[PDB]
Order: sequence, then C-alpha cells, then structure tokens
Amino acid sequence: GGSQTVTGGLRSLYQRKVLPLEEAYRFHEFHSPALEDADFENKPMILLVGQYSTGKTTFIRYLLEQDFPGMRIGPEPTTDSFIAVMYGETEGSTPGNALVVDPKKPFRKLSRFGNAFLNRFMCSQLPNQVLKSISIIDSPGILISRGYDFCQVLQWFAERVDRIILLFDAHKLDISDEFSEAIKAFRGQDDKIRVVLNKADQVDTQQLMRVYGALMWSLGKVINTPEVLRVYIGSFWAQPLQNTDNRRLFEAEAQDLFRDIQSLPQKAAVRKLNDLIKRARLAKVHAYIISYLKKEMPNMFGKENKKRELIYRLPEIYVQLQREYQISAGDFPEVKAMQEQLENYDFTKFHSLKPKLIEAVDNMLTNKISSLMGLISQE
Amino acid sequence: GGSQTVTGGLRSLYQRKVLPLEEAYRFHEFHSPALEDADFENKPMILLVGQYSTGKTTFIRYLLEQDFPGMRIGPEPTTDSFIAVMYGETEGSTPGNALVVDPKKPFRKLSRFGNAFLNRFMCSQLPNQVLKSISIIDSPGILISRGYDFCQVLQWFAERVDRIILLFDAHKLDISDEFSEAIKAFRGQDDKIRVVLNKADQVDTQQLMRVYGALMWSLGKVINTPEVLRVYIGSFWAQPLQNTDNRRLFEAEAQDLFRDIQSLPQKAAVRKLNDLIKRARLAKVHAYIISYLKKEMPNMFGKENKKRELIYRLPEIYVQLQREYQISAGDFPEVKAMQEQLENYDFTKFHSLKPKLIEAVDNMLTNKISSLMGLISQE
Ligand SMILES: Nc1ncnc2c1ncn2[C@@H]1O[C@H](COP(=O)(O)OP(=O)(O)OP(O)(O)=S)[C@@H](O)[C@H]1O
Ligand SMILES: Nc1ncnc2c1ncn2[C@@H]1O[C@H](COP(=O)(O)OP(=O)(O)OP(O)(O)=S)[C@@H](O)[C@H]1O
Ligand SMILES: [Mg+2]
Ligand SMILES: [Mg+2]
Repeated sequence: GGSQTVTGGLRSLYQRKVLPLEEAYRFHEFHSPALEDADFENKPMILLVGQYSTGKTTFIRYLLEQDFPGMRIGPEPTTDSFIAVMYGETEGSTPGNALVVDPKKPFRKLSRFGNAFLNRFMCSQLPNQVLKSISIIDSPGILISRGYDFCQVLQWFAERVDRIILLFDAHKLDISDEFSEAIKAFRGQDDKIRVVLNKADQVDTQQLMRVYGALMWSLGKVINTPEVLRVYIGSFWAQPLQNTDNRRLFEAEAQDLFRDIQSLPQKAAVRKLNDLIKRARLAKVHAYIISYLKKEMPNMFGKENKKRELIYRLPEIYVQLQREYQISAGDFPEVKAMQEQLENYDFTKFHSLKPKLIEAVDNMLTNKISSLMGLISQE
Repeated sequence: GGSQTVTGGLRSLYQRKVLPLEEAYRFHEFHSPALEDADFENKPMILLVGQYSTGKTTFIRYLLEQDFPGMRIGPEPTTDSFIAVMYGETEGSTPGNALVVDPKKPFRKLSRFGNAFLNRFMCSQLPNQVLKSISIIDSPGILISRGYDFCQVLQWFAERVDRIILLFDAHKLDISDEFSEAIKAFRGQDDKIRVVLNKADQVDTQQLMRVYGALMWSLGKVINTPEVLRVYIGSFWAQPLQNTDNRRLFEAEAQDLFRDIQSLPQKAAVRKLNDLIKRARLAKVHAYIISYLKKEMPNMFGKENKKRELIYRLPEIYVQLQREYQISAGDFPEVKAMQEQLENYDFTKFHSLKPKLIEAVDNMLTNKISSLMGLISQE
C-alpha cells in the first residue's frame, strides 16, 4: 500500500540522480545494465514448506482471511501442486505453462524444470490487502515419485524468497527423511527460516511440550547451528480453540508471527535502499576511473601506446584515485576484469569528468536519503 | 521399605538354591566369587548434574521434604562439593577421606582421585523415607580450576548410577562448554538421563517456550541421538508459584518426575532378579562341564593324557552338552578362557553330577521366581 511511495521514491531518485552518471560513462557495458521498473516493484515472497495435511493451505487462507483460486483444501497428493499467490485486480488464475513466459514475473527461470512441474504450478491472483505487500508460495505437502526434482524446486524458491516458513502440526509431528533432506537444502539461508507449530490446541498441554521438544531436538540435530530458530506455536485458522489452557500463549505467538510477516516489506525497502546506495557509489568510482583514463590520453599521437600503459598501470591508478577522493578500495570493481574490458574501448571517446553529475549523486546520498528512510520509519 | 522383602527373597533363594551348586563345582574359581549380602542390598543412586545456582541442592531438599547435613544452599564455588545423601539411623555426616575406606560403601574406588577430591566429598546421612529406597548424589555446580579431574569424577558416578538428572533453570539457561563436555561424557548411557527445566514459573509463558526450545535445540545438537530425551518442566521447591499460567502443567510434570524416581527401586529389583537367573543358568552349565570332565576320566591310568584330550576337545564337549540338555550356547563361558583355567585342576578331584543340586535350581527358576516377581508387581 503505502510502500508504493517508497518504490516510487527509489525509482525517481535513481532515474534523476544515478542513471545519468551511469549512462555518461557506459556503466551498463562494464558492470550492470540499467535498472528497470521491475527492479523496484518487487514484493517480498514467503515460501511455505511442510508435510501433507499440516495446514499450509489453511494457513494462507487464515492470513488472507479470504479464499484464493484453486486453493483446494485437503487434496490428493498427485493433484497437490505449487501455487504462487499474488495480488491481482480480479480473482483469476494462470497455469504454470504460461506463467513461465511472463516477463513481468520472477518465475521465468523456472522453465528449466518444465512439463511435469509446470503442470503442477500456477499463479492464483486476487485483490487482497495482504497481497499488496507480499506474495505467498504454497508448496505441495511432503508425503510417491513425482515428475520433477522436488528438492531443487524447493531449493530454487528458497534462494529468491525473503521468508521460509517450516510448518509442523502438533497432532502428528512425523519429521520424515524427505522433509529433513529439504531443510538441509535450505541451510546457508537460516536467517530466512521461521517455524510454525500448528494445531497446537489439538493436544493436551503436556503432549504439546513433548512434541515441541522433539521438534527442536531434531531440528538443531539437522540444521547444526548455534543460532536457535524461532518457532511460532498456535492454531492458525478461524475456528474456535479445542484445548483452551494455552489461549494467551497461542494469541501472543500469532501476533509475533503477524508482526514478522508485516515487517517483511519494510525490510525489503531497506535492502533496496542499500542497493541503490551501493550502486550509486560504484557509479562514482567507475566515473572517476573512465575520467582519469580520458584525462591522461595524448592530444594527438601515441594513443594506442598510452592506452596500454594506462591498463598496465591500472592498479596504481586505483590507489591514485583512492587518495585524491577519499574513497574506499572496497567499492572498486575488480582490477583484472576491468583491464579485460577496457581493451574494447577507444579511451579518447570517453567523456571527461562532469562535476555536475557527481554533485547530483552526492547531494542525494546526504539529503534525499535521510527523508526516504523516514518514510520507512513510519511503516 | 517393602523392597527389603525382595532383597531378602533374593539372598535366601541364592544361598539355598544357587550357592550350593556354585560351591560344589568351584564356580568361584572360574567365573565369579560368591555373592555377599552387599550385592543384594544395593539401593539405586541418582546423580544430579547442573550448573551453579540452578537448584540441585534445593531440588534434593524438595524431594526429601527435609534438610540434610551440610546441604549449604547457595555456597561459594570453592566450598561447593560432592555430597552422597544416603539413609542413616541418625542425622550425621562422614568426610570423604574416611568414606573412601568404608568397605560397606560403593565409593571405595573413588580413592584413586584422592586428596583434592576427598576434601570435596562427604556422605550426609539422615533417617528419611526417600533414602530407604534410593540415594542421591549432589555434584558441585558447574561454573575456576579445581584440584581434581571434574569430568572423570562425574563420568565415574554416571557409570554406576541408575538415573542421571541434568538440571537447567529457565530464568538463565546458559549451557556452557564445561557443561556440554560433561553431557558428552555421559553419552553411551542415555537411557539413564532425564532433564529438569527448573524455575519455570520465574519467566512468562512465551519466554518459557523460547528457553525450553533452546534447551532441546542444543541438547540434540550435542547428544546426537534419534531418541529424544524427556524434560520435566516445573518449579521444584516448596515455595508458591510466581507465574501461575502453567500451574496445571508444572504439577503434572512434577508427578511424572516423582513416578520416575519412585520406579527406580522396582527397576533395580527386576535387574537383580535377572542377574540371579543368569548366574543360576551359568552355574548349571559350569556344573555340566566339570561333571562331564570328571565322568570321562579313566579309573586309574592315563590321567594326565586324558586331561589334555578333554581340554583340546572342549569345543566339541560344548556341543555334546548343548544337545543332550537343550541349553543355549549363549550362557556357556568362553571356550579358550576355560581351557586356560582347566590346566591348574586335577580332573579326578571334580565331583560327579549331582541331580539333587540341579533340581534345586530348576524348581527355583519355575516356581520360586514367579512369586518373587509378584512381590515386585505390587510396588
Ligand atoms: N489449525 C488447525 N487445527 C486443526 N486442523 C487444522 C488446522 N488447519 C488445518 N487443519 C485441517 O488439516 C487438514 C489439512 O489441511 P490443509 O490446510 O490442506 O493442509 P495442507 O495439506 O498442508 O495444505 P495443502 O497440501 O497445500 S492443500 C484439513 O482437514 C484441515 O481442516
Ligand atoms: N524452584 C526455584 N525457583 C526459584 N528459585 C529457586 C528455585 N530453586 C532454587 N532457587 C534459588 O536458586 C538459588 C540457588 O540455589 P541452589 O539450590 O543452591 O542451586 P545449586 O547451586 O545448584 O545447589 P548447590 O550448588 O549443590 S549448593 C538459591 O538462592 C535458591 O533460593
Ligand atoms: Mg495449503
Ligand atoms: Mg544442591
């Protein structure tokens, strides 16, 4: 919702202040192409991983407080499939065979699995408050042999998703080997993982402590990290509670979960803002480099010879610029990769240093960002 | 209390039915010496392991519902020491320098640590209901450098103890490396370990689930076994509760703990009963062997020659006896170790087979034990 003001603030600041300095010095031919509007409007995604009949699909319904197309509660394993729940003007759905082609979607690379997975993948779209801020990806309930590498497709989402929610149900915690194998594939991104102990009101209080204890026992035994994961304990659906002895607990745990999900878009706005700052700093360095190569060329003759001196001397050039501009050697591009790319360029064609374009980036980093953060402080 | 009838039942059954068959064939010179009354009156022991200020010493007080000599609640680390709490006619105490000498105590082997440990070891004795059935061993609170191998002495108790209770406190779960090292030394006896999450009423319900989750997370991470340990959650002392939201839970967990401790003496009576059965079966086999060696000797000459034939043929003798007595090859002594020991014996001196002595053991295994178990069924 209001995050659209932040998205528009980055786009505006980039196109006005940063993109001119990138274009003037062929930034897009050395390091990274120009940012499209798709690089600013990305919403955070959540991946739901869990075994069959744990409550993933109902969990989504609970958050949306509304049904979504093709939800199918309690389906057959063969029919159970991946679903990308995303915002839409009208309640519709899109099969995975066409969703893979959509250039305005981050699912274009999924085409590499093809056929058997695409017949098990779709995008259900609906106008919903929750979906204006995040997207949710329901995975098939872990159980006999599918038609696609089920682990790699889970591992594929896990890398591009902002939050991974492992779901278990207290009424029948049966952590399997297929599930363990999946969680091991998620290692290296533990900072994205959160757990949900579902159906916690179906058992008595003691059994809840037995199951919850077993869950954490065999989790640390798998993930093998000192940083203990957060588990949200509760019954996540609209129905009344069965065992009410832990009512206060389940409600507090649901709020901690709501606050975590509701924080994701603000967390992404911060990440995008830092990326724009780092790109801006890299465009300055690139500009200082190209400008120094142009400045040192001769007025007429010895061009091809001088071009090779400068490339051979490029490491010394870095230090030369790190000293007379008080810039860190960290946000300098790799030395050798530059040398390799500078061969294909006529250094005389480069532009000279444009102070106007650098001041446009500097006054952005000092004045314009402090306000943009404030827009993120008021979530 | 009533377990004294079981102890006397084993002693009686052994001395009347088993010991005669052992003596008649020099069982005590081949396999194991005669059982003393100390081998029947052993009470089960519990080892308390935990960090400083967790509540070990108060835990004991809570179970005894009574103070014990030298309890010292909340002491200095240097003064904190091992304490063997055992039954006694009068409330007294015994320093470890003299307790090590007591032949009627299982602490005689502890003398190998000596001096620095003995100055940190004592036996507090008092007439108490709990102590008529079990003994408790309080260990120093884990925290700088003592005067004895603190890990090996913990590891020493762990092997001879029936129940090991790891204690943590919810108000400050700080599992340390010294504590982790100890728990790793206890591996290979996980069936003895139980956990106690103490002071569980000092935190709020959510923090209890956070701490309890961390405890099990880093426990399975250490012990590395599929069999998840049992944790008893509660506040184990006579004071009122602070956070009463989990009153029903803490009371149920305390009862599960009381039932576990109260089951130990009955569990030991079963183990002793099985040992007496296995010893009885070994004495029969030993008797059949010695008797067969006697039976096959010559009436006058060729004695030393025949003695060597029988020892060389001893493997064949086993099968010969396994067939005409329908006995398992499992409870036969090691072949080679017998051969080595039979060298020092005049086979002509052995007794012949005494059916009276074997029938005394057989009618024990069929009639007398079925009743002795019944005495254990009514705990
Ligand atoms: N909080 C809950 N408490 C009790 N039962 C629940 C709860 N949530 C879901 N269920 C039931 O659990 C069963 C499985 O429901 P689902 O939500 O479909 O689980 P799921 O299989 O993980 O979702 P899929 O596979 O993506 S359709 C249904 O019969 C639900 O009624
Ligand atoms: N259930 C409990 N709830 C709250 N505080 C407790 C509880 N049990 C003990 N304490 C307090 O914890 C502190 C440490 O007490 P101790 O029982 O001596 O712990 P301990 O150090 O493990 O025992 P030692 O070292 O063998 S003397 C004391 O101040 C007690 O009052
Ligand atoms: Mg689902
Ligand atoms: Mg103590």
